[PDB]
Amino acid sequence: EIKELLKLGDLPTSGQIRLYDGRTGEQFERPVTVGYMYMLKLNHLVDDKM
Amino acid sequence: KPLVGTGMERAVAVDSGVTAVAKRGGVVQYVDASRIVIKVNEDEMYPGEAGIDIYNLTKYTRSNQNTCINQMPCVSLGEPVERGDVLADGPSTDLGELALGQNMRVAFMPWNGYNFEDSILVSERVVQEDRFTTIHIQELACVSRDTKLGPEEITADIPNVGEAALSKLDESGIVYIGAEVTGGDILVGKVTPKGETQLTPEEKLLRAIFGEKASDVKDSSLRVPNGVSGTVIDVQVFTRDGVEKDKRA
Amino acid sequence: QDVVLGLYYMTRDCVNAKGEGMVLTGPKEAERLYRSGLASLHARVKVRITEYEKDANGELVAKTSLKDTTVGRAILWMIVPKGLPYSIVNQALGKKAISKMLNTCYRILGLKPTVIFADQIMYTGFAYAARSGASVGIDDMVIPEKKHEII
Amino acid sequence: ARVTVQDAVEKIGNRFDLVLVAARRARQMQVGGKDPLVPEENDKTTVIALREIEEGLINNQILDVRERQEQQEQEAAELQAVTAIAEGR
Amino acid sequence: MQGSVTEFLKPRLVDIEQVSSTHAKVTLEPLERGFGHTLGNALRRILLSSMPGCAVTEVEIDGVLHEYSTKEGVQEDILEILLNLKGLAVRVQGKDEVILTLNKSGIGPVTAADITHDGDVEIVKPQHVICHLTDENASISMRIKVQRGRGYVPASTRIHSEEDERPIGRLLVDACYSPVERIAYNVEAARVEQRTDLDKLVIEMETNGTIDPEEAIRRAATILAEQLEAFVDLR
Amino acid sequence: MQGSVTEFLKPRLVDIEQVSSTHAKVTLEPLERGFGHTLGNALRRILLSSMPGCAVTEVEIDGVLHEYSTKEGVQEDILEILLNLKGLAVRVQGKDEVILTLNKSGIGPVTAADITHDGDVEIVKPQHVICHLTDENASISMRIKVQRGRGYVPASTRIHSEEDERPIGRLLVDACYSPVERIAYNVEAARVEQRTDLDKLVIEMETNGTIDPEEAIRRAATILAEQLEAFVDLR
Amino acid sequence: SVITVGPYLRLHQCGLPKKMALELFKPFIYGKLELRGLATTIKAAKKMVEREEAVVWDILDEVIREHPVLLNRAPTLHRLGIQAFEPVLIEGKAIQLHPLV
Repeated sequence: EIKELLKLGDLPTSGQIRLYDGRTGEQFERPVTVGYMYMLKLNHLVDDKM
Repeated sequence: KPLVGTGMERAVAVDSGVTAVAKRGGVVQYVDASRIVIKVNEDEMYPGEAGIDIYNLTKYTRSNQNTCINQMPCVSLGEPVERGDVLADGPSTDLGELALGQNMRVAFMPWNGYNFEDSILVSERVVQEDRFTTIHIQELACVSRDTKLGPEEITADIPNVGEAALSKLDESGIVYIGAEVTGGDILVGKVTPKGETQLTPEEKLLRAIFGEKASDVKDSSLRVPNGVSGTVIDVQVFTRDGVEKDKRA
Repeated sequence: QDVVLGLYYMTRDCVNAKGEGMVLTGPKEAERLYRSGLASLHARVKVRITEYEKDANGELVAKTSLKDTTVGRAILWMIVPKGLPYSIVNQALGKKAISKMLNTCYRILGLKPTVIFADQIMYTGFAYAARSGASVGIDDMVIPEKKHEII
Repeated sequence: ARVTVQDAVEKIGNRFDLVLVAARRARQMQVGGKDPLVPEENDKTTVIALREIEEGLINNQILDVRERQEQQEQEAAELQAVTAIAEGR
Repeated sequence: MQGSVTEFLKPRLVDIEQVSSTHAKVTLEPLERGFGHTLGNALRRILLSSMPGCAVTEVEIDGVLHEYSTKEGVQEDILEILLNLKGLAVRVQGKDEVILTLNKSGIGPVTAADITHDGDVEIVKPQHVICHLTDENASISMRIKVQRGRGYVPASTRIHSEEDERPIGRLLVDACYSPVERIAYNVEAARVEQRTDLDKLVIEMETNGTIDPEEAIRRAATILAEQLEAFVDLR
Repeated sequence: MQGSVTEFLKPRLVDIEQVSSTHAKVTLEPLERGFGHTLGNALRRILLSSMPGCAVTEVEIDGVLHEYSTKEGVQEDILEILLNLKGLAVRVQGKDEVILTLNKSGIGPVTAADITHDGDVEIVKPQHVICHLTDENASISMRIKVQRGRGYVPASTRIHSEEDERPIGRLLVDACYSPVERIAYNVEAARVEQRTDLDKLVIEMETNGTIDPEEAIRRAATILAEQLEAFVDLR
Repeated sequence: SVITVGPYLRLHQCGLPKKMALELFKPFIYGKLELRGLATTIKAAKKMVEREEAVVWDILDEVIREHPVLLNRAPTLHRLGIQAFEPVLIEGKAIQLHPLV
């Protein structure tokens, strides 16, 4: 189901996509898996205080 | 909210005491950050007061995990609410669902040593914007007990300090609300007597001439822990009747 | 991990559509035959082929989309032994010899040489780790065609 | 790592001994004044004692300098003070 | 001088198409093999830090004495309101510090267009919403400070005391001097009467509104030229 | 800025240790936070294509037809002989196709300096050994050809025909016009009185001979500057 | 404090916070203040460098030139539980630990 839903909208195909190195700037050898992952920040306990 | 929901993010906020729920349908007249008054038409339909039911929204209060729970109103001006509708958000809720973290652009790739075991690399744009800026609240209790010379007092009269220390402090020793305090500033104006052993023959003479309250007490106030530096959001007010309601109350 | 992943990806050889046995390293007729075949349509570029001069000049050609492999093994065989002599021992990296190196180097060489020898492998270890991009994905987990048959 | 640690280690019979030499050398280095290696090419930035030992000049022995009567390491201390101008407390 | 036929007789036709004071595409062609994405990275490296700027410094509120306060007439708390002022882009011609006067009451979504216009201060995005206001006297006066700098400066390192000398109530906010927010570059194959192996560089620079696109790309080319200029006088 | 600390106040002191004319380690420090890769890369991709130069196109040998055969009176093999010429570097003013002849026999190691001095051709690498002659009629005469190109042009897509059209005797050779052979950059931590998080740019230089490592950097820097001067005047 | 990875960081050095050095390394500061124009006497210097001060950032780093420290994890099993590294002023709160270590 997923793979079929990736060919319906923009933009890359199969998943991975060709990026570019931030340091060099040349063609990034072979595409990479990217997107928007929902992450979460963890609270800071009293122990975290230096 | 995440870019992928299951159908439980909206159930947690509603059922639990996270999102405020109206008691009875009516027409909203005003919407404040601290209160959301609902003018219920118990009588004839008129802008006049009638079934007034005030709803208090917890703004900045200290919790157990030193976190801050807020409730930002959603309903605007003039909006017929129904029994079961949301009036204000919660600690992390957007509208009616749940939103813990955020949604950013992720790119899995071994950068350069940093992301070895369980490490995370984030751009400098994350600090330029308050997207992860959370609110922390620490409680610093200050109790004055009975001294061998007599009960302690809570006043701004505290020697051995600077001008910037007693500047933010009122005429009772307690700092006002909204002070840009920092590491070193006094939060609570508590004093504590010394003792005959700690007294010098020089300050003993003026003790029985210029009054008893001259050089008997010393410096013993609550300051700000080294390292942390924030602002005052809530002060505590207490005054025992048996100790007389001084300039504090 | 991240350190050995960068060096490992470097010293590898890709193989795709190949028919004629291409072993230019050694023979004389093979070097000429598969020399003009590269610009042709038969022999591909991402295959087994080695023909040039030194190691430094090899990377020059691999940059013009002419050569691919046979350069990762050459660039790694000069940069590492650059900050530290004794190349007779410095050649066995691999995956399991990654721990055997820190054992054989100290014995033959000394303590001081090993100190700077660890800094070199470190830098280039994570450097090429991003130059290649070993990103893991869902499609990366290739499912065997013999799976549905066994089940 | 540290410069010529191997060569230093080779310089002594016992590993633990080399540490004692450098430490003692560092001690004198501050108190009496300064060291044997300086003008042409010595360390750069702000730095320390092993750099000397790596060099040939120093001599570390079991009992190199002492006194004829009584065990007095002290004679060494006296001569050093006489010779080295910079003074510590 | 024409000299040899390579790049001298084949200049770079730059067709600029600037719009407002943010997104402004710039064309660059023709370029030789592997020389398009090369310039795209170099300019990008400089247009992320080496470029000074002017953002919000210290914010003042009428009845608010600390960030964690609340006003009567707005559903959004001060803590959130200040954030919308952090990203607020402000451009100044030549002034060290300038205070922007703002005032509005009654019902009506107060946007960045309500800010009093200044002879040297110019708004670029008057569409950015700050907060929603309601009836019952919703007066919200604010004094925005604007200073210059470079890079990111925490609100705990600088700590400014403008309306702190005697009176108190203000709260310091983060300062984002970095103008550029997003810059892309394409290297699509270009064709010419000569050869086919060419790279077309189309850079799409986007500034928050602090520094003009033309002024940004220019200052970057100056600093970058100095970086490669250090490779001359040996020693 | 002079008062405030910056890359301007602290220039990039270049300390070169050029040896002979085949390799030269160039050190440079200190660098700011983000100027340790933009310097070693901006020149890296230019010294591998954009950098002009002249290399070997094809060489003919008397009596020898193939390139993998053998020549009488020669200690080495024609394979290695023509292989070493790939490293042999010479420069030409303005000639499309120039042919350098050489004739020498008897006991005496022939070198690149034995080539007849052309008024439009420079050796630059006289010491470069090509072959070691001995006794038994060690006759060896070749006419090496050098063309003025750019980057790297394979001997399969180019292929000239001085005596290859109808006659036979010429042998194509990989033409590496680009002088710079290999270029790698390393970033290590630097010690500074103030801050400690400073990057260090140290790139080694390799060259065939046409140009020296020192002048190889300045030429790669001036070209990058010319592109920055293109965003100045619009057209 | 929390730990992290230090790539550029070598086995010879470690990346410790800067504010933390203001406290623990105070004794080595006093004996270095009387040499410059930061502080006058030892006594009057006990009420300045004892807290949040930015004038000490320089003088402090001049002392951490050749004086390594000892890192340690609570669960100390073998000998490598406590190693020595050269302190390096790094912004933040986390301490940089060498990848190989």
